[PDB]
Parts: sequence; C-alpha cells; structure tokens
Amino acid sequence: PNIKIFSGSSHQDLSQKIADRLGLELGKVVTKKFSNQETCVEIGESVRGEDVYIVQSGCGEINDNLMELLIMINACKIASASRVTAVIPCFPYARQDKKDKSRAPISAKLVANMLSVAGADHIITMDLHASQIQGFFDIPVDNLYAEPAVLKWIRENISEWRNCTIVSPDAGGAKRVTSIADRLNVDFALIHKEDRMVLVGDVKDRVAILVDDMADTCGTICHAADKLLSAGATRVYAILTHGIFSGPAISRINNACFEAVVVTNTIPQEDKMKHCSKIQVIDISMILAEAIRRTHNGESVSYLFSHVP
Amino acid sequence: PNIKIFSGSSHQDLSQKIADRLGLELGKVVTKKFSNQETCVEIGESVRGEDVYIVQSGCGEINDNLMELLIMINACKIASASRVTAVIPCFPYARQDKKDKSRAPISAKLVANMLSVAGADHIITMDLHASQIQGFFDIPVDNLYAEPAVLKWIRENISEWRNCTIVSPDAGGAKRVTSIADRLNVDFALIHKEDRMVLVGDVKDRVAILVDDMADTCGTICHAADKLLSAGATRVYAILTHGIFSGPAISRINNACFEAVVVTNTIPQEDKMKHCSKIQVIDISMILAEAIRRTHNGESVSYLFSHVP
Amino acid sequence: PNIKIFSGSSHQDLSQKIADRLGLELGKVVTKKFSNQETCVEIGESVRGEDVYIVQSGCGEINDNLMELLIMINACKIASASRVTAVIPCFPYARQDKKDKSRAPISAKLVANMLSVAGADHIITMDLHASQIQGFFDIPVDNLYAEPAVLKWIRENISEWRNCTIVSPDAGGAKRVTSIADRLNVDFALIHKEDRMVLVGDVKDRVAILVDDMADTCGTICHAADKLLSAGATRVYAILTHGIFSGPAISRINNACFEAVVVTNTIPQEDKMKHCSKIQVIDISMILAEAIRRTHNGESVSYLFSHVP
Amino acid sequence: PNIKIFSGSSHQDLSQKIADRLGLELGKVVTKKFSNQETCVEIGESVRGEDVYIVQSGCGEINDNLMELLIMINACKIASASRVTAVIPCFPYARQDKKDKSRAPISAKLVANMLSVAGADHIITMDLHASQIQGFFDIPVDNLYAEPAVLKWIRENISEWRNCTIVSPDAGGAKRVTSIADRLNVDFALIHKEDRMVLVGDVKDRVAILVDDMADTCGTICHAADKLLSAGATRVYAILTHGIFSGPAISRINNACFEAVVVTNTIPQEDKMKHCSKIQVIDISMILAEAIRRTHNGESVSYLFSHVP
Amino acid sequence: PNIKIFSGSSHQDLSQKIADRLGLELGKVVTKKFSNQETCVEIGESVRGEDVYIVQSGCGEINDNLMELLIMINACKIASASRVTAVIPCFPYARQDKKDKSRAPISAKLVANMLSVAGADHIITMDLHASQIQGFFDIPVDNLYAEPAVLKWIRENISEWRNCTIVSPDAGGAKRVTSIADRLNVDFALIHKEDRMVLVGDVKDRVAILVDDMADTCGTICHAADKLLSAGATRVYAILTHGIFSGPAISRINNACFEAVVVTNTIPQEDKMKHCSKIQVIDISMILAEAIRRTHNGESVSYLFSHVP
Amino acid sequence: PNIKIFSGSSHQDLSQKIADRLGLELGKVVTKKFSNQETCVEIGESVRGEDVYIVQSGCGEINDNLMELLIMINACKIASASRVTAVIPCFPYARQDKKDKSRAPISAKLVANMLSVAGADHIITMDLHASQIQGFFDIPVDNLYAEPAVLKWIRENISEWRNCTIVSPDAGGAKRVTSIADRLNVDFALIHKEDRMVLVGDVKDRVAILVDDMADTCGTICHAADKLLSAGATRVYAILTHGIFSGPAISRINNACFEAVVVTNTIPQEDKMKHCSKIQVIDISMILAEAIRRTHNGESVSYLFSHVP
Repeated sequence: PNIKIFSGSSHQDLSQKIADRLGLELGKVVTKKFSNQETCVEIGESVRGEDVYIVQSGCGEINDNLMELLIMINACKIASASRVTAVIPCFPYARQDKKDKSRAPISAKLVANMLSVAGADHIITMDLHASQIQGFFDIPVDNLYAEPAVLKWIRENISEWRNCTIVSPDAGGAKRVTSIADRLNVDFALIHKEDRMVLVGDVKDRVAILVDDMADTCGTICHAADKLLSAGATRVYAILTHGIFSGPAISRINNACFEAVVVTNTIPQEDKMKHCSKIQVIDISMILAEAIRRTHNGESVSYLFSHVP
Repeated sequence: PNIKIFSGSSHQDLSQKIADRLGLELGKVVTKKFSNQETCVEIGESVRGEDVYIVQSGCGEINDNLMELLIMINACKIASASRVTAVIPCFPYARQDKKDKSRAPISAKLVANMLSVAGADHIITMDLHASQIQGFFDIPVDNLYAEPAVLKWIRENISEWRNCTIVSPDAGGAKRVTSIADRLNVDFALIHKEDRMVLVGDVKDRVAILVDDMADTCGTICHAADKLLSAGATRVYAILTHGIFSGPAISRINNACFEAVVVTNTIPQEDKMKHCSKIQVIDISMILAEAIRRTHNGESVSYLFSHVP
Repeated sequence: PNIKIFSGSSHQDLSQKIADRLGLELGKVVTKKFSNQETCVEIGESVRGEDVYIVQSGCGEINDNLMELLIMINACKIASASRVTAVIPCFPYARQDKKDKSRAPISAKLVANMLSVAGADHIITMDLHASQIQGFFDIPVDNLYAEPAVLKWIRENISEWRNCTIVSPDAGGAKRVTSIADRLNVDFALIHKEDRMVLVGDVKDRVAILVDDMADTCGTICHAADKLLSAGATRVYAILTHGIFSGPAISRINNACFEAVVVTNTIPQEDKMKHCSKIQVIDISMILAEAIRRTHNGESVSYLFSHVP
Repeated sequence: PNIKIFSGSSHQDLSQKIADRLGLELGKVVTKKFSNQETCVEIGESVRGEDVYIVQSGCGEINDNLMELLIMINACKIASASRVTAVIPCFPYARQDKKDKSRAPISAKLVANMLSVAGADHIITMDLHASQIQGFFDIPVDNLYAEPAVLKWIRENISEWRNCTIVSPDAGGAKRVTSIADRLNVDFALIHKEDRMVLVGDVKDRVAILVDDMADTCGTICHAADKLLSAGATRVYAILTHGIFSGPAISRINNACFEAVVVTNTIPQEDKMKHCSKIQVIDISMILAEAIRRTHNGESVSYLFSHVP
Repeated sequence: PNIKIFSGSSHQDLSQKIADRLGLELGKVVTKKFSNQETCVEIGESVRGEDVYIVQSGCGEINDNLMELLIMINACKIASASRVTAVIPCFPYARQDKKDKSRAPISAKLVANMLSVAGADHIITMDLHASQIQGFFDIPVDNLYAEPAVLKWIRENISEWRNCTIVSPDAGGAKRVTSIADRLNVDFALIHKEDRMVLVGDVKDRVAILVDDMADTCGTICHAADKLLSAGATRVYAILTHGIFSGPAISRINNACFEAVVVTNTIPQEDKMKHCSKIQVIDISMILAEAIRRTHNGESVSYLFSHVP
Repeated sequence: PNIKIFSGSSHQDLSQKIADRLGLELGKVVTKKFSNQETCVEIGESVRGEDVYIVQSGCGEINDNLMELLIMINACKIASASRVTAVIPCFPYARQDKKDKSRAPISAKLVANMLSVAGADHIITMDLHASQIQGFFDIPVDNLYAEPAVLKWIRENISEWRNCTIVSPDAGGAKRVTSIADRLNVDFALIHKEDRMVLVGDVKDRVAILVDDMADTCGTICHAADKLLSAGATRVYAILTHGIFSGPAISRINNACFEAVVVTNTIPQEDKMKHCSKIQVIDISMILAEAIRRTHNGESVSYLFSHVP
C-alpha cells in the first residue's frame, strides 16, 4: 500500500507543497463542475489497496469544497482504496460546535458524520476551533498544532520577543496564549469586553502579540489591538493559524495598527496579500507532510506537538 | 403532532404555495450565510413532537442548497421533532446514479446516505431520474409523478392531442413516453443517435411531443426537435418535469423550433421565462401538497399516481 | 403513553422529589448488587408503550451508577417502552471531553456512545461541563441551566447583590460568569494562574461571588477565594451547580474564607453538609420536573433557560 | 493472507475452474441440508487472516443458494477471516431493482443489505441487470463485463461479423448493444413492442445478433427473432450473459429460428444443453479468475473491462 | 394505527385463526414465486401508519419461507408502516445458536440480523430453542410459552396426571420439564446417553410424559420412550411444542410405543396426521392472538406466561 | 504491526505471565482513579498500526474493571491501533444471558454491545458461561477451553482417576462433564434438586469430581458434595474454571468435605488461598498466550481446543 495524494480545488498550492515534501506526484484527479453546478469528480489513476490522502481545506466556497471532499472520499472508497484519510487543514463549520440556548444545528457534528459516512477512516487537521470536535468522530482524528511554527516565527521575527506579552483577544483563547507564554517564558495578558474592553497585564513599553485560531472578520483582533495601543503597548502583532479574512477584514486590518498579521497557510492567502501589505504567512506544510508520512509509516504523530521537522 | 412546513432558500414560492394549500403558515426559519459563507440556520419556532416537512429542491446553487437542507434536517432532529421529512422536488445528483466503467462516485447514493445520517425519516420527491434511487435509501421514499399534470396540460393545451405522437429523445426515456402514450391512446416514437439521429414512427402531419424528466443544456431535446421537423412533423412540443436550463439552454431553445417548452415548477422558472418566451410552467404544488397531507394523515399516497387532486 | 419515573440508587431523594412534582409514584424497580458485585436490575412494573424517564446522576460510585443506568435503560428498551429518556443531572466523565496532546480517551464520547447503544432516545442533563458534549450524541440532548435558580438564590440571599462582583475562578468559565453578570447588572472579574494568581476587576469593599460548574477537590475555588480576600473583597461566596466535594474538598472549604458554598442538588449533599457548615443547597428539582413534563407534553423546554417555574 | 476459494452448491464446476486457474484447491467446506431443510455449513479448514472468496451464483434454487451464501459468509467472518468476498456471477433478484408505481419490494436492495450484514467486504459480479445496483451497496462492487468474451466469440464464430447488425430486444438494452456495435464497427438496430414489434435499422441479407443480459423465459428474444426473420434477416443469433432458461424457454428456443443461443457460464448449462441443441457456452472463468487475482494483488480490475486475459 | 395481519405462505391456517380471533380479515398480500423461483410479494392494501404483524413460521421450505418473510417485512417498511412485527411461531435456525469447537456459523444470529436489517421492530415467537436467542436481537423479542396449553392438555387428557412422571429426553431440556413438574406437583425424571441411556427417577406403574421443544427426526424421543418402557412405565406420552417431523420421524413414531405424540400447531400438521394416527395437536393460536392484541394495546404480555386466555 | 500487551488493574499477575510467555514487556499504561472515582487511563507508548491486546477479567470490582477495559479500548482505538483485542478470561455478566419470564436486562448482550462500540475488533475469552454469548457479538470471539488443563491436572493429581466419576452439580453443566468423561473414559453422574438432591450414577467407593464453569457462593457445589458423600463416595473434588468465591464461599468450602477445590487462574486467587487451604490453581496462561500468538500469526486457534501447548 503506497501513499496517494489527491488535491481538491480549494488549496492546490498546499497539496503540491505536501506532495513535493513526500517525494510524490499529486494523484491524478479531475475535480470540476458540470454546467448545472453539480460537482464532477473522476479519479484518474487506480487507488486499489493504496493509502489515500485527500487534501481539502474549509475555505473559499465552503459548501462546494466540502461536497467535493465528500465525493472524492466516496469515489476512493468504492474504488477499493485500503485506507482513506481526509487532510483538512481548516475544519469547516468548526465554530458551530454547540447549541447554547438556541434552536441551532451542531453543524460540526453533522460534518463529522458526513465525513464518516462518506468513508473516511482517518482525519488530519490543524488547530481545531474546539478540541472537543475530536469527540464528534468515531474514527481517529489527529489535530496538529501550528505552535512549533508560531514560536519559530516569533523568535526569528520579533527581536524583543523575550520581553513581549502574549495576549488573548478573548477569554476563550486564554489556554492557547498561556501555552505560548509558557514556551517563550513571557507574560500573558487577557482582554474581555464588558463595547468597552478590559485588559489585565502590563503591556506598556512592551511588544504585544495577539494570538488566535482564526480571523474571519477581524473585529475581535482589531478591537483588541486598539485597546492594546490604548494601554501603552509599543507594537501590536496578531498571529492566527487560520486567515479566513472574509467580509470587511482586509479594510479593518489596513486601518488597524498591527505591525503584522501573521497567519498560517492552511487557507490560500495570495489574493489577500495583494490587498493587504501587513499579512504574512507561516508555512505549515512541513508539519502536515510529516504527519502524513508518520501516519503512513506507523511512527508517532504526537512527536510533532513539540518538534519542528 | 402537527404539520410544520419549513422553506429552504432554493424555492420559496413553491414552499409558500404548498403552505397555502395546507392552510398553514410557512414555519419560521432563518436560512442565510455567515460572512465566510457558512450556512447559518435558526429554527424560529418549536418543532417538538411535530411532523416537520422541509421543502428544498436540487436547483440553483446545488451544493449550498443541499447543505442547507442537511443542516435544517439536523436542527429539527436534535430539536426533538417527532418526524422529519425532506420534500425534494428535484433530487440533486440524481444523474450520478451509477459508475459504468468509470472510477466515478455514485453521488446519488452519497446524497441519500447524507440525508439519512442528517436524520431524515422520509423522502418525498418527484420524477426521480432513475427509480432505482429509491433503493439507495433505507427510509421510505415517495416518488411522485408529474404525469397526471402533464396529461392534463396536453389535453387542455394541444388541440390535436388525439392524433399526436409522444416522442422519447433517447432510448432511456422510452418507458416514460410509452406510459403517456398509453394514457392518451396515441402513437409513440423513439429517437436515438447512431451526430446523426434515427427516428422510428410516423410523425408526418402530426403534432410531436417530446417528453423527458429534465432539460439541463437542452442539446438532447433540440437535436430531437430538429430531427422531428426533418421528418415532416407539424409542430414539436417539449414537456419536461425538471427545467434546469443551465448553460446555453436558453439560447438553444430560443433558436429551436419548439412551439412550447413546458416544464413543471419543481425548479423556479421566473428568471428563465424572462429570457425565453416559449417556456411554460405546469403547477405540481397540488400533487406535493396532497402527498404531504396524505403522509401526515396516513392516507394512500399511491392514489396520486393516477389522480389529479 | 404515560410517564414512568424510575430511580437509580445514586440519588433517590431527587427522584422522589421529581416524582412528587409530577404527581406520580416512582416506578417500581429493584436495583441492587449480586454477591459478586454484578448489578441486578428488575423492573417491577410494565413499561410497555410508556414514556420512561430514568433518573441517575454521575456521583458517588460513578462506574457502578453508570452501569446501573445503562442496564436499566436496556431493560426498559427490551421491555418495549415507547421512549426511554436518561435524566442525568450531573453527566459522568464530562471533564474528559477532549484529548489535548495526550494519548487519552475521550471518555465523555464513550459514555455518550454507551448510552445510545443501551437504547436511550433522549438525554436530559444540567450544566454540561462543555456544551460540545451535546454533539457527542446523535439523539437530542436537553442541557438545562441552573442559572434561573442561581440568580434567584443570589437575589434572595446576598443583600448587597447589586454591588457585587461575579468572579470566574479560571479563564475557562468566564462565559458563564458574564452571563450571570449580564442578568444581574453587576461587574465581572477573572482570575488566572501565571502558583500565583492574577485578578482583573475591582473587588475592594464589594461582595465577590465565584461561579462554577463543579467543585471536585475545591483547590481552584479555595485559591481564588484566597486571592479575592487578598484584593480587599468584603465577603467571598462560591456558587457551583455540581458539588462533588471529593478528596480533601471538605477540609479545604472548612479552612477557607467562604461565607457560603452554594451548590445545586444534582448530587446528594446530606453527608457533606454534616461535616461542612457553610455548604448550602439550591433545589433544581423544579427545573428537572418541568423539563420532563414539557418533553412529555411537547411544550417548549428552552422556555426554562430564562424562567423559573 | 492467502486466497481461499470456497464453493457453494449452486455452481461447483465454475468454482473448480476458477480454483484451477488460480492454482489452488477449492477450500474444504461441507454445504448440505439437514433433514428439516435447514442449510448446514461447516468450514473444513482454517480461514484465519485469509482472503476468502465464496463463489455462488443466483441460479437454480435461488433462495436456498442465497441463504447458503449468506451462511457461508457469516461462518467465514466469525472465523476471523481477514476479508470475505462474495463472487456472485449472476446476481439474484437483480430484476427487482425498483418499485415503479407498485407496492413492491426492492428485493435487490434487500439482498445487498443482507450480504453486507452477513459480513461481506467486497462483491464481484458479472453484468448486473442494472449498474445502479452497485449503489445499493456501501462496500465496493466490481461489476465485470462479458463483452471482451462476447466480442471474441462473435469474431471467431460468425464469419460475416463485419456486415452484421447488433440488435437490442428492447429499448432497455440499447446501451449494451451500442457498446458492442462500437467495438465491432457494425450497425445496431432496436426493436420495441407497440403484441406487434417495430424494428429500426436495415437487417435484410445481413446476419442479426440479438444481445442481452439474461434469458429467463425467452419470450422477448423469441419474439425479436421472429420479427428479425420477418424483416429479411439471413440468420439470427442470440447472445446473453445469463442463461437462466426457466419455464418454457427450452421449448420456445427449440421452436425458434435462432442459429445459436450463446450464453456465458455464469449459470450451469449442462442440463439445458441436453434438451436444446442450439445453446452454446462462452467461458468467462478467466475473467472471474483474473478479477479475483487482481483484487488480491491490488492490481487494476478495470483493466479487464477491455482486455481478454 | 390499526392492526394489519399478513400471512406468508408457510402457515395460512394459523394466520387465519389468528385473524378470526382478532376480529380482522387477513391482510391482502400476494406471495408466490416467479418462474425462475424468485419470491414475488405484492402488498394488496395500504399499510401506512399501521401496526403490521406478519405471521410466518420456520417450517416446510425453510429458506423460501424466511426469504418471503424478509421480503414482506421490507415491503411493509418501505410502504411506511408505523411498526412491523414478525410473528414467527417456530424460529428458523434456532438450533444453530452457537459454534462449540467448530468452524460453524451462528445461523440464528445471522437470521436475527437479517430480520433487523429488513426492518422488523419487534419479534413474537414461541418456545425459542434457547432463550439466549433473545439476546441475538437489539429489538424487543417476546418469547411466548406453550406451557399454559401443555398443562391444560395434560390435565384434560391424561387421567392419571397426578401420579405421572415428567421426563426430559436429555440433560438439556431438564429445566423445561422441572417447570412443568412444578406446575403439576409430580415427579420429574432425566434420561441421558452414556448407545445406551440411563434414567434417574422411578417410573414403574406410572404414566411417563416426555417433554420437549421440538421433534425433528424423533430419534431422541423414540430412544427415550424405549428406555421408559424398559423401566416399567405404564404408558409413555411425548409432548413437543414444535412438530417438525422431518425425515424418518413418522415411521419411527409409528413403530414406537407412544400412546400419543402431542405437538402444538406452530407448524402445520395436517399432512403428518394423515400418515401418523398418534399425532395430536394443541391449539396455541389463542396465546399468539392475545400476545398480538396486548402488544398492540400496550397491555402486559408476560401475563400470558402463566394464564391461558 | 507488532503485539502490544496492556494490563488492566484487575489481574496484573496474569498479564505479566502472558507477557513473559510472549517474550514482551507489558505495554506502558497508567490505569488509576481520579479523586472523584472516575477512571483515568493514559497509554504510555505509541500503539499506532499495532496489534493491541488488553487483558482484563470480570473479577473483583466488576463495573470498575469493565469501565477500565472499555476506556482502554477506546484510547487505543482513537490512537490508531491497527487492531484491538479484548482478552477477557472471565466474561462479566455472562450469567445474565437471557430474560426467562422476567422483566430483566440481557446484561451479557449489553456488555457485548459496549465492547463493540468501544472499538474492540476481537474477543478472546475462556469458558463462556453459555456459548450462545458468542452470538451476542458481530466481531469474532474465540472461546478457549480450560479442559486440556483440567484433564492434565486430573491425571497428574488424582491417582484413582481411571476409576473416578465426573459429576455435574446441576442439569445445566452435564454437557461439560460428559465431554470430560469422554476424554478420560470414566463414568459421569448428574445431580439435580427436586431442598433435596437426587443423584444418578454409582459413586460408591469411587472418587467423585464435580466439574463446573464457576463457583460464586459455592452453595451449589457444597450441596452436591454433601450429597456425594451421602452416596458413599470416597473423596469429592471440585474443579471450576472460574473461582469467583464471593460472599460466604470461603466459609462454606472450609466447612465442606472437598479434598480440593481446583480453579483456574482466570481470576486472581492469592487472597482466597490465604483463608482457604484446599483451594488449588491450574495455570491457563499458556493457553491464553498461545491463543494470542496464534491470532497474531494467523495460525489455527481451534488447535488449542484439544492440545496443551
């Protein structure tokens, strides 16, 4: 059983980078739309008794990409692939992980069920919005962390990183920032809204680094950055693993005080970089490639939680 | 347990017509998109211990509508609805019902599995592309027929209907046309391609009526109509239950010789009627409403296979 | 189909209170242990075509109680009960809701799967540790809130409640306290550890109210209370929905500065009240009884999220 | 994991031919009936961690053979076989693949469900009546084609094959005949009933070859052959992949004008050949053996769609 | 939801008796075989939202009857019956309930799985060979007992029943006979083979009554009766709930010393009574009818374990 | 894929013996309880693509051990183990294998379902109380037999074994004793209660050996031994595969006339041996180790039914 890497249409550059790091050519697949907008998928090579990895992120036209992924999984499964793994760098509907006093769907659970029923045997993803989403599956889920790469970026790009403060934009992400604050041996601050925001932790004359899983409309991080500049911070950075940047995010970032907005490339960023000078990208394709290769060879994946490969 | 009718965004006029025929107000639901294009659904009323019917056709932005339907089904199911029924007038991915010497998905089966796993207890649909799709489910599926309404339209709109010929555009649909030919006591002709088409059955000086389940790009029916005019037909009609009309269909129909292109309203047609004079619509909302009401009251649904209500 | 209420051995007083509020006698069931410690269950009355509710909390001998609940659910399901609902005021293994860089089980998901496979059709619980646990199920889960009752207790027991500060012991619970702070129109403070704790929000000369879902060993709330007294608070209260109080919790509370430790009665408290003077109990049996009665009658349960019955 | 081939009682000659082509001895199994006609199965060798293939066609006493197959699959699955494959040359109940305005079962779907629940991991079959039956499964299904062998037989047995006409007995099979007509570069004709039949396509002074999936009572092909002789055909052949030949088929064929009735050996034919001189058999055991060997070795099976091995 | 009773072809007299006791007409169903011996089923009336009971015993052509039952269950389930119950007086493959050091199927479990996957919601049966078969299902199973009727027959037909000895033919059935011996206040004897049999318990000058679940070939009961006459018994009776009587059973019984061979009518007996004078039948249709009526009305079924209705 | 052996807390000595016989070190796992008595499990080594065997018997604190086993299975399954096998020497709740005229659970079936849903692929157990429990699973179950070892013990410890009588304590176990009686060529006796017991078979001046699957309270075997001494037996032995010895068993055995009470070590016995001189243990770790090694290597397991390794 050999590795076969197939790309969905969502993020072809990432799939190519992963394929090069694996020393493979991207599997031959045709993924387009019929005239009536139904997703047309044709696997261009035999996947029999192979270990198939399908790379597709929850970005762009999310429902189209999700249906493409499900259809590709189904095609590979009924084509007698030995094992089918969904490599989903940004998990779609991850923020709909609970109901919370609303007659709402748990869309993340629905997506997990659909992936399972399509025939996925394994999920590889990066920085799930809530790690409880792992429990939405009955198949194994490897939730990788961009932190090795975020810490690397911070050390090699922020000269004052030893005196910086890692800041959570909200009470929800505090855990994450504390983890980072522990690995850098720096202070960590929290910010919560009461339209006013309250900040705990000295940030005067120090570089502040907001950290988060995802920036969609960037209202949260822009408000946090305004508050950080109010409290005497020298420069404010924002580091996010998922740069969705939908709606007015680009205009708000352009009007914000960020020195840089660093995001990983779980979502393609070339178009946003054109219209926003201060967006920067941290490659995490090495982490994804190493996770694929370790799942294939039966080596430890959790080794990657703390080690940059 | 009362009837609750909810509309997806795909076909709101049809949902309203069904609700009026049932004497009900469309259930309160908010169905929109978040900024990052994730489907947001909020059920605006309690559906506890109710018999819920969600109307959504496989039309327009098909993957968006399908995800909306799945999310709404899930929301109603975890909101403790007694029973959830998907009313899908045009079934999405119905034409992907087999592999046939290709490493292709069976997308119709995947859609059926997704509907089942979302929590659908029952499916109501009209003129499935292949009735074998009923076997793709383990829940009951009521496949209604537009034929009572097509026959009604033919009798009240084609003055020469007793001397007409019902024509299949291809060998696949012959069964359907024979059924119609049996109910009208008229001749039936077949047309098959060898770029040339061959026609069996006298059509000279007689009105010809092409009959089909769906017109997507209308290449099939336009070629058939050209052949029918070649063979001395007086006028050529086309009657389809699903008027998808994607791609170049409107231009081809405008350049074709059809007297009329009659389609049912399983798919909204107002925009296409603006740009195509010869499109006409047969209301099938009475059949759908009667099917809903009979499933709710435990009356016979198959009664509708031969009776216009 | 009538309501049948059955009690497990974990919390018989709560089951009796619920049964009285429903106007019913607790269903006849024998729930003991064989000599070799296997759980013996005998349903002492017919539950055919009935709506069965089994009350069992995740308290005391947790694995014994959980097995008792699963066995009782199975017995009622194969005895042809029309519907079986598990009323689990404190959900066992709720804190094991994720893996988080550890080769650990997701025990909450396993418990959810076991409840589903035993035959539960519905779950009623109170203040799930993480509401994402709702997504661990495919059956509906009603997660009730003790907040109506906590707010009631605060208003009728703390004379200075209009000038109090609601305090989260950690960053994780902030959401909860903010909700309470919104419903009372008071300030809210956070406390997070860096062995030192940092507090944001003025608490001097004001009554502070720590709020949390559960107190197991009470290290968290005792450290938070010490910090609150350090920061000039006048009195410190602690309000928790689940009073587990295992290990050294009673000694720590006795040595702590709390004016009172208020817990709901999702877990029996009589033994702990004997050895701890400052423990007080808020009855939530009215909320549970109303939820049972509303699920049975098909009325809105979410009405209870904001209304004390 | 080694190949183990087991024979049901339906077609032991085919199983032996397959076993010889694989270089194996048929697995030791006892498959008989108890006195009260219950199917008795005993696997006479260990199948642990083996790749098991059970050969059983839908022929003869169909329900007995189907139950034998299900029981053998179950026995191998609970005996810890690594993988169990059902090799079903003629799929039972394949013609019951839809309801079609009747309160009828979809028996093909029921058979698929029973095969899945018995523990089949994979299905190998030949010329499914409708390829949509593939979607009735969630396990992979390899639907082989007898066409490589039919084309071979036509070329080596019909001297005038370059000037022949391939004829469909009905509108349903036209696809199949067109495929054959494409591979031979000959004309293709259709025949449909209006008790009268209508034929499209010149057949005068040319050899006609009716092609079909199955001959049960042979009314269809006998009527088609009568019509072909009416239209001036020189000789009429019939080629079917499944020679069921039940009821009056042998008498009708004996009284018909066929030069030959060629069928594959998916169903044993020795008894029918005794009473019908013009029946001939095309061996497809090489295709089945190659499919088994390619599924075992992870080679491409679809290679066989166009290549005679 | 009303009761609909449908008969399979196995035991139509029993179905009619049950229907008369329920005050109903047997549901209209056509259950025959196509020419190629595939089971043809057509439900002749609407079963929507009805409580459907299908009566079919594991007798005669067992695999044909079992497939008929599965097909009828499937037809009723996809016809939107509210509930489908299989009434199986004699459960097929019940004696294949374990492997026991053999590479054998557990055919009873396979049958249970097939019944569940066909869509059965409930099973009613009489005197399961092993009551552990109840655990082979996840749906409720009501295993009725013929004992009320056997005890009634013994009292009204054996004048010396107060001084009789109830005898088990083997060690396996001892439980059953002890139950009967307890309800009659008589002695109970066991018989086990060492070709020789050993008997424990005085039987001289006393009437002996062998009791068993089923007589297939009657070797067991004939050997037991020979031994009982050897040990000085006055008359020997045999009472069995299931009179299969396959193979040489009728000849052996005719050559045996039994005063009578009483069997219930879970299996039709008219043909066997023609060739065997000493076979007598105990009607259990009242027990089955009462069980159906009590499951429908939600009354206690276990009431029937000790009460003749 | 390598063998990984993990021990639950129930029987660590047995797990160590098995690991030594396999030439392996017990897998690193932490299995303890949190303060609130929730089971804490941490797999201390990678189990990716490994063949995992978890050893845990149904002994001691049965519900705690069962939950530990389920949690460990779940942890290994979501840690991407290639295969997970539960090695359960004494199966918990095995005696609750049927309902039998009681509104009781089938707890053995519930345990089987829980093991399957936790992710077990395979079960290895010894002397199931009823072999029908094998049918409670859909995964393969290997039910080993202690008989090779019991026969070995009898021959090497009872000098008069050629003239002994093997005695069943009840009618239920007769099969077992007959098997042993067949392998030793000795007489076999039965004992059944009518508070009085009746014995069939000469036992005077002969050594009697009671044989059974399990001794829980030892009332059965103590009453049987009293009866055997009444009937002139010289010495009475008891041999059981499962020595549970709960409740008053030790006192009753101490007051009984047994020469020895031999049990296997499926359950730890060191504590009971301290208080009971006549308990002796037969090691069956060789059978379990050989079964593990044969399932891993794909060799025949049933070879062990008759051969001591």
